[PDB]
Amino acid sequence: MQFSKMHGLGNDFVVVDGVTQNVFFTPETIRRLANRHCGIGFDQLLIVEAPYDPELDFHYRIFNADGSEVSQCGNGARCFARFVTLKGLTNKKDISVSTQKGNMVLTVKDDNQIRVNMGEPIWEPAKIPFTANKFEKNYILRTDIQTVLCGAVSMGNPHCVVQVDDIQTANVEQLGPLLESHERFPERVNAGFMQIINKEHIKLRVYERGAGETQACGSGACAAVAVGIMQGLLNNNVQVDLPGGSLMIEWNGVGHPLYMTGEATHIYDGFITL
Ligand SMILES: *C[C@](N)(CCC[C@H](N)C(=O)O)C(=O)O
Repeated sequence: MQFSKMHGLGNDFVVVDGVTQNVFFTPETIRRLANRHCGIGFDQLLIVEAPYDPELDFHYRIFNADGSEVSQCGNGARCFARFVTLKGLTNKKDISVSTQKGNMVLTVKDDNQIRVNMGEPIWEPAKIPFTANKFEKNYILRTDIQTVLCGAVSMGNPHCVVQVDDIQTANVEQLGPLLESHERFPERVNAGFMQIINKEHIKLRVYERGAGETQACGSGACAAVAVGIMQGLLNNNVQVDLPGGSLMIEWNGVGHPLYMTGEATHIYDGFITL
């Protein structure tokens, strides 16, 4: 198996061309390869596949370090765009991709950043998925040590966004794991902790489903901003500062796609026998 190693703000990926290779594996193999000392080392593994809808350019699959397959990853989408460009799978400036859920568009900007059309955020609890009687802007999640309030939203993956007073002292280390597998999120959830600096600027930490606290989560940045906009606490264009760097999120509201712009970097190429 040929692969490439990439990162987006220090959220690191194995990216595989599954167009010119026949790529498949077990979750055990994913977990072995994710290990940083005895494997390759990654937060997620991404596959570029031929599209099912031949009008699109590619299909996009995402696997967490724990071996789980999921339907979204924003930092990965930016790396996907850089990968297919660098490796000559396409030279289009606007690249259309499917996932297990919805479609996206990856735009390779002249400054080399990638702007991703992530699709429209999803609010309906059953679709997140999230167990709730009714849609609300804030939901109560009881944990063993604290009851917290969150907004809940899907970007193709589930997010619970908790607002915090101070990002450095937020109890991500204990609350993250308790929220990630909270009973009300039947497919688990990415737990984001958001400090609002002003209506155009937040700081964010994300305890990811399947990966723990990474250096950056693009979909989590998207979700945090969507939630703050829904709650009337943020404006439509927001700088999000994650441990590994910043992203720009733009969302004009319900009915509109959400856009995420930031860096993506190729590191090295590899070969491994699975
Ligand atoms: C790649 C990622 N950090 C999201 C990866 C998937 C989540 N861990 C999930 O399980 O939904 C991003 O940048 O969005």
